[PDB]
Amino acid sequence: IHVTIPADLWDWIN
Amino acid sequence: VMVNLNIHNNPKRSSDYYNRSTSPWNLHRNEDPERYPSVIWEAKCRHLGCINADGNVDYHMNSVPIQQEILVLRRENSFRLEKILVSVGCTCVTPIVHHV
Amino acid sequence: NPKRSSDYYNRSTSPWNLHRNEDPERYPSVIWEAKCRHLGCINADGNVDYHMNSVPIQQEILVLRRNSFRLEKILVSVGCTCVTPIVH
Amino acid sequence: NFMLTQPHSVSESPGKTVTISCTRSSGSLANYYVQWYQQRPGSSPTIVIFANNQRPSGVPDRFSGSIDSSSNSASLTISGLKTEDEADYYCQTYDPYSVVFGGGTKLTVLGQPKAAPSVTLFPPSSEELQANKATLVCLISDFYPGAVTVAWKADSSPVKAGVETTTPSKQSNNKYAASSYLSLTPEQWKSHRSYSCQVTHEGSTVEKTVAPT
Amino acid sequence: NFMLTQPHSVSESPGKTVTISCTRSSGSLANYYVQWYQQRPGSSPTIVIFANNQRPSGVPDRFSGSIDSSSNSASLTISGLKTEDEADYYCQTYDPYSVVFGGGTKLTVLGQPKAAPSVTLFPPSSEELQANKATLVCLISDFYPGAVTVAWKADSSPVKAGVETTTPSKQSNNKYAASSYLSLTPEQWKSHRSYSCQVTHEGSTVEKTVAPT
Amino acid sequence: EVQLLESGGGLVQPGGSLRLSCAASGFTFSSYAMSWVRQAPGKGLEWVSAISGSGGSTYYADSVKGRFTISRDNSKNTLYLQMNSLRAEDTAVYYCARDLIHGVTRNWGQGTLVTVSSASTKGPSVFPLAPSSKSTSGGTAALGCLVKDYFPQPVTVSWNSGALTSGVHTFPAVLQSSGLYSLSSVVTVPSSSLGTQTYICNVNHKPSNTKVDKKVEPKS
Amino acid sequence: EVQLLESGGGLVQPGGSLRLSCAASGFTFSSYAMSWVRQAPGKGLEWVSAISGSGGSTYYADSVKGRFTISRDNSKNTLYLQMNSLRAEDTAVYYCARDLIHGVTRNWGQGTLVTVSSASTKGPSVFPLAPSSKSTSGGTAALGCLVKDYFPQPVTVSWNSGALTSGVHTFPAVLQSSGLYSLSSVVTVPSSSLGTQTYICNVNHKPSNTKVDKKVEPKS
Ligand SMILES: CN(C)C(=O)CC1(CC(=O)NCCc2ccc(NC(=O)[C@H](Cc3ccccc3F)NC(=O)c3ccnn3C)cc2)CCCC1
Repeated sequence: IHVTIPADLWDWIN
Repeated sequence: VMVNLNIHNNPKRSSDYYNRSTSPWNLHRNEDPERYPSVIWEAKCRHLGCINADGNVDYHMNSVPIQQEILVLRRENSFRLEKILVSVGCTCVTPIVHHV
Repeated sequence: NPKRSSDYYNRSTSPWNLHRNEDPERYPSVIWEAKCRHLGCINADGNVDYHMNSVPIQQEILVLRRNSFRLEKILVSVGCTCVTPIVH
Repeated sequence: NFMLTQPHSVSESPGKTVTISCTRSSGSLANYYVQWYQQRPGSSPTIVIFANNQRPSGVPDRFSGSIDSSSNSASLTISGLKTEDEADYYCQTYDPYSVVFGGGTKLTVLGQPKAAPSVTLFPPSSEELQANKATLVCLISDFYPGAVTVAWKADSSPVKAGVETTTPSKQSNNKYAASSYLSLTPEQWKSHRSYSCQVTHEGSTVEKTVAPT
Repeated sequence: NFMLTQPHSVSESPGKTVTISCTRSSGSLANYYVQWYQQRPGSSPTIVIFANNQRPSGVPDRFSGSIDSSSNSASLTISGLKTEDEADYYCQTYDPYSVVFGGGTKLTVLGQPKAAPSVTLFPPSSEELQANKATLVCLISDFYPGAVTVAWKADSSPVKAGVETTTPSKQSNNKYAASSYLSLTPEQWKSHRSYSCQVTHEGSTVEKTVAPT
Repeated sequence: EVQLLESGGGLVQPGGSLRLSCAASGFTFSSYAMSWVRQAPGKGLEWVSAISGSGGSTYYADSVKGRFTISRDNSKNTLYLQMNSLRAEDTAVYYCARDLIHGVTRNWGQGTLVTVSSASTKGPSVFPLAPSSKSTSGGTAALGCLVKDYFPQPVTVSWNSGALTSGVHTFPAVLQSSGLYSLSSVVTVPSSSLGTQTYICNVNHKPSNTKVDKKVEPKS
Repeated sequence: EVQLLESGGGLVQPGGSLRLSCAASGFTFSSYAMSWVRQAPGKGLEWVSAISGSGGSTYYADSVKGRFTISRDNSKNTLYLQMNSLRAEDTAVYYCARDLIHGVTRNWGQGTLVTVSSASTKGPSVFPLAPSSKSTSGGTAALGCLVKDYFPQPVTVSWNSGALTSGVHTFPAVLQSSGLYSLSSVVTVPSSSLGTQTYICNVNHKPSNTKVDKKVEPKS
């Protein structure tokens, strides 16, 4: 499984 | 399950219907750092009535917000998908429903 | 369905109908889109008035699309408003 | 704020046209929608007219609304007046903050026939007597007009102590009902030969009598 | 569909009030907004009036719009008329599908001073003669009003074949210019003693002459 | 069909609090402005409060400002009216109303009675009003129930758990000088059914959580 | 400030295709109905097509139905006019217009010229119009440049690379029976500068990529 997510979303996660 | 994700590359500036509508609205910032997205612009009707043909607030009709149910992300490492209600804009309603 | 939660679509001076935009390769599969009934707005006497226009209010919303997925930004019409060429 | 002035009552004959006016004290009446409600005895109000002249389905064509800018008043017109139109009528309007009702108008349909009361008198029950109490119950119904005199007698003697009588109330058929209670001790009840409830209406009397045992 | 009828031309004296009408053939005029545009020579149209009577900032107070529902027509009124108001004016309106412009009105402001034309005639260049071609060029500038007659002569004989003349048009100084071309073979050019361009403006004729070599 | 059902009414001591509810159905609740209107016994209609469809705007009569709070739960289709610092003048039937726009009420509920009094709750004493030869009218006979000394209003009366409706006459209550109420309910029945049919009056007094089912039989 | 910039105009053969663009800025493009209006040289304004703000509704003049397509790209703020099956009668300056509502145009672009003809692009031949005794009176000399047989419009003429503006007169073009254009540009100069000052006309015909700098001198 692979899920393409934007840059602003990952920064918020980490 | 193994998600194995990949990272890829204001409403006033996109639309001005808020100023041109017979049921005009203003946009207010709803800030929340523990929610994704942090900033949500909410529509707030300027008047109770609607702007009539002469430019006056007419109370034979009402400006009402159009609310849309949207899924938002929240911190609760762990996250939760919450259903929130947001006002996108305003419309003009009257008590007399016509057929045409 | 938005007809069961709200009836502003039928009571607005810029009324609208709701159309199902189906896509099995997108999450959610069904999206209800607002389509303005008239070009003009319904005036004080109940007639379609062309001194104003019914226009859709569009909202940018994130949607899921097709093991691999992508988060896409889509534009949807939530409802209609009435605009005039004279701003007071 | 503002007030809405309505006549306290209006009287007309059946088949005639009746108008109930509603005058706004301050603010332009034509700027805000006028509603009219009908209220029957012991019932929730119902809408007769909304948005100045809109008549909902179920409301007869006989009812109509209008507004007058020069007089700053709204009117409810009833053409072909029927006996079933007897009720209270309230106008209502608003401003950007408040909602205001008029004081209400009692509509009287004239020339309705004079109806004699139906009278039923009950003595105290055995259960109540056993509880050292005694109530005589005089029930009066289907009389028209609403004026009624209720007198009680202990044998042939008038009695005023212990009597509680309702003011007459309008029934669904436009006639009136009332009730009168005579409270006695079991000893007063048992010591007299009889008690009577005398009901006078339009000069005619109906007397009911009950006796112990 | 529908049409909009405007006068082809209007002439008025300065300081006066001028009205340009626009009549709608079918459909109620009052049901759809009327726009008025000004177009100067070689320029994009600009809005003078939108939504029947709305005057944008930058447009002088002298310009005004109105509608007449009885005559199914719109009007553009210009008070205190100035020479700077000379231009083409178009009314425009619509229906639920179409958008229609009127045919346009040429607005002329009267009383402007008369101006005689400067006439210059050039013979064919050596370069063009070498290429077996020959063009005579008659240039006419700085004349007012815009009406001018151009005639050509081969010696004293009128010549109509091979002549191309522009319709006159306004210059930046608000005066008119025009040009006339006479196409000949090098043989016709060399066989005559001379060629002349005769320019008639307001009853006076100027004649220019050129000769081979 | 539009339905507005009010709950929460009853007796409250002066200075007390009470919350009213109005459950709505038959319409898209969140797209309607809602109102509360009251009526004191034998008096006119008096607007209390209003709330927009979203709940974002609230409006109040001067007589209730500061003391009352209108609110709504759009997920539950419920309108509320929280009343604090109650006084005798607040005694009324409170109606829930649906508005097409602010100030244009289209539908009314049935109402809920609110009594603001320092007097105590009293459940009724229910007595049979037995049919006898002195209560008969040939083919018909009158029998009833006396609902004595209760407080506050209202009481509701049915016959044979609602299976008997024809010939029923429940009379308006008398307000006694004691501040207590009494009412009677009579039913006219065929005289031939008297020793064959059981007749029971069902008296409900929700303010004292009392329900009385009284059997009424001929006296012998 | 509202800006509407048209592109894509040029010469096309009958039956041909062309796409026009209009780049908009200074306003929220997606909330405005947009229009295309055309003007043939020396004629009136003629509405072509309109499109709602969202692009969901399109409108067409009868003269262009089935041949032209109006579209818009709201992410790029661009309006398009796809013109198929072109004919000679479609020759005009095409203007992009912003509408406040359908049929109420508030702003116009600068236009883009579309030429539909079976004639092909032709660069002009530039000839000097030498100052002489016949172009001299009252101390001034007339000298010029003949810009012969070009197609299509437009041509641009300057003198001494723009350093000479006083006394310059560039005349409107003639449209010959051949279908070709010709124009002349003249300058009136002090007669005493003849033989001292170099005079050069700079001719540019962008449709055929022709740039000619022609020295104009007295003939000797
Ligand atoms: C799908 N099922 C069974 C549902 O019951 C979902 C709902 C109903 C439905 O079917 N409704 C169709 C119409 C519809 C479709 C999709 C959206 N989008 C979002 O909710 C997304 C979240 C999200 C959802 C899915 C995929 C990716 C994704 F990221 N977030 C924003 O839009 C957002 C965050 C901030 N600002 N915004 C504007 C909204 C509306 C939908 C929200 C309420 C329940």
